[PDB]
Amino acid sequence: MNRHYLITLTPMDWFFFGGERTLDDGKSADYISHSNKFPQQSALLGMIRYQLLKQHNLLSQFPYTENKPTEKEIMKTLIGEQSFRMTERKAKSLGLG
RNA sequence: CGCCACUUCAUGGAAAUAAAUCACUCACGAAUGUCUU
Repeated sequence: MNRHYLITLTPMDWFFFGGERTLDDGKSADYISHSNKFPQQSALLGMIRYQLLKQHNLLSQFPYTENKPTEKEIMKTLIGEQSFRMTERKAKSLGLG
C-alpha cells in the first residue's frame, strides 16, 4: 500500500549541479560556472517524476500538444499536477502523485 | 810512348697544430570574459 525504496545513484561521468547562475540578474550569465556538491531536493523529485513518466510511456515529445485530457488526469494522479514550489511550504501533503 | 776501365743510384726527421663550437631577435600577439531559448 505504501512501498519504500532505497535509490543509489552512481556517477558514470563528471556531473554538474547548477548554482545561482549569477550574483545578480537581468541578462548576465556567469563566465565561471561552479558546481554544487549536491543537487537540490527539487532535482531528485523531478528525476523521480521523469522516470515515472518514462516507465508509463507518457512523455512530452516534439513541439507542443495538449496531452489528451484523460492522459492529463492519469499523469496528474501519477506524478501530481505541479512541480516543487516553496509557496506550499506549510502544506500537510506533498501535493504530488 | 803504347794500350786499357771499373764502382756507387736515399736514407734519417717533421705526417698536422692552435682560435672560434653558435651569436642576436622574437618566447606567444589579436578576438571571445559568456551567448541563445
